[PDB]
Amino acid sequence: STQVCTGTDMKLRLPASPETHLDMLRHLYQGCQVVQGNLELTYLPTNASLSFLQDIQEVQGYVLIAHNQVRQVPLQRLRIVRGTQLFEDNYALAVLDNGDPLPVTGASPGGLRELQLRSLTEILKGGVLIQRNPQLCYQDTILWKDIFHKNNQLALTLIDTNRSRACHPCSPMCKGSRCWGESSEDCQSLTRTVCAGGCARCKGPLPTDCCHEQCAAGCTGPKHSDCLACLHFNHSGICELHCPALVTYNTDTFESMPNPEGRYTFGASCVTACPYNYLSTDVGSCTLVCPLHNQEVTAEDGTQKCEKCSKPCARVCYGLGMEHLREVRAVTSANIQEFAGCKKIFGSLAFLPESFDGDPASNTAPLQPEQLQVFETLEEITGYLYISAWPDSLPDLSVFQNLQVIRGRILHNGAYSLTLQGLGISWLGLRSLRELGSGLALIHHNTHLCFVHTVPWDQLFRNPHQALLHTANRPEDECVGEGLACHQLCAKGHCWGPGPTQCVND
Ligand SMILES: *[C@@H]1O[C@H](CO)[C@@H](O[C@@H]2O[C@H](CO)[C@@H](O)[C@H](O)[C@H]2NC(C)=O)[C@H](O)[C@H]1NC(C)=O
Ligand SMILES: *[C@@H]1O[C@H](CO)[C@@H](O)[C@H](O)[C@H]1NC(C)=O
Ligand SMILES: *[C@@H]1O[C@H](CO)[C@@H](O)[C@H](O)[C@H]1NC(C)=O
Repeated sequence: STQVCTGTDMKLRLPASPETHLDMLRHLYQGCQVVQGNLELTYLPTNASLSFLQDIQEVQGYVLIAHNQVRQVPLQRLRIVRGTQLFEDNYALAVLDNGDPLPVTGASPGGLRELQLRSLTEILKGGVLIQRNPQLCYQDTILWKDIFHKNNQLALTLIDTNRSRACHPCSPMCKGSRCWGESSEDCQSLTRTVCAGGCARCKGPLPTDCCHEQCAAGCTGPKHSDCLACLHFNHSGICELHCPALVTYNTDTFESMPNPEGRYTFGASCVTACPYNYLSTDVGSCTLVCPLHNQEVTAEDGTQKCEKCSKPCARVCYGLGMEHLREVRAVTSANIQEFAGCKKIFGSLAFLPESFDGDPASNTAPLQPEQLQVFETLEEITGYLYISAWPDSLPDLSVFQNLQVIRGRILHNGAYSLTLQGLGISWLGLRSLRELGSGLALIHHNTHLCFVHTVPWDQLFRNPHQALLHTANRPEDECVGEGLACHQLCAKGHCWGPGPTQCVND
């Protein structure tokens, strides 16, 4: 079971499916406490209920809140933003264009009114960017320097105050007129700028109130167990600079010996075993991508480790986002052949309009339906599969009929492992697909698409945060109306298409 979830990576990109965007976020963050990656709350309408964000305590990446009409984003328990990643490379926190502009009295103007990040006492790396927020107050009465960590090398700020309404003053309870909102419970609590000795964080003014060095954001007691957050690692209750290595060395021989107290690194914590879908490494870490020349090794049970493949190392098929294809945003005639005979692909596959439109300027001839037969041997994709264009002549995605797993170690917009949109396909035909390691599935605006409801999607997912988002595909009544359905021989009514070849799970 998990208290950890993953953020997204969409930046300011428009959600392709406004009708399911919120449902995605909800699935993504509900019950979540620690957000690996980034917390991006964008393009939300004024009627958006965001209560599912109430348990978020820390965000490993950055926090983006932009282009929303909603009036409040309940992040009252967000204690720390590590900023392992930054918006525009500088900000750990970015609040942009949240308000309609850039029968009045009736409808209360849309837009964020107050931040209310009353628990946010720590930004390890990165700055604060707040711009064009018409109904926003108090952002200027906050002592950001206190929030920024001492070692924060990017304690930069860019706060806009041009408001479009008048602000009521902070509650009388707030000491130096510093608050996140009008409430008496929004007084900014300082934990750095008001400390004794020279300690980074503290509970009060007294030298005894100082927090343990390994703490971050704050503390209740003076012990390294009274931290509100761990600056580096939570080791089963105590914050430490590093975890216990997996091996102990011999004093004279210096020969490895397993360590009963050994733990891998996963986010800001020391764990005994890496969680599902992650890779265990030589260096005792939990990662989605292996070391220099080290490569994946699938054990029977599924636990894929990373072994030394420094010197003797068999070549593999890298996909989009990896190695030379790291910046390529689509499969084209210029790279299609690189996948010939690839059983497994380390990276992702994405097909866009241009893929089949071809780019005459680069003399990259359009991709041909027959060229797609290159993936017929493909059984695994460690990344994601994105398809926003497909040849009308082809009725399904049978070229991927032997695709068994899509780990989703890398997600589109950091959220979706499988995306099918604007296509002309009549059915999926992904007959061998038995798993989506992580990420959500998005299938929408596929007019002639049936056999979506016939797929046992729940069987493919592996964690509580996954689900299928779908809308605007061929109506189920029309499919059934045309008499379409799983072949009589399909055991439990489950199939990926029309024929007998499309049935599922016995
Ligand atoms: C470090 O991790 C431990 C878990 O090992 C956290 O302790 C949990 O705290 C919550 C709320 O205080 C309790 O509901 C759990 O029962 C605790 N689990 C255990 C076994 O201790 C601890 O809060 C974490 N410390 C920090 C600062 O992140
Ligand atoms: C939110 O706005 C959309 C705009 O299309 C509307 O369809 C929907 O009913 C609204 N939801 C609520 C909570 O009223
Ligand atoms: C605030 O308003 C002033 C005057 O209207 C304008 O010059 C300035 O660019 C605005 N700040 C921002 C960055 O929105």
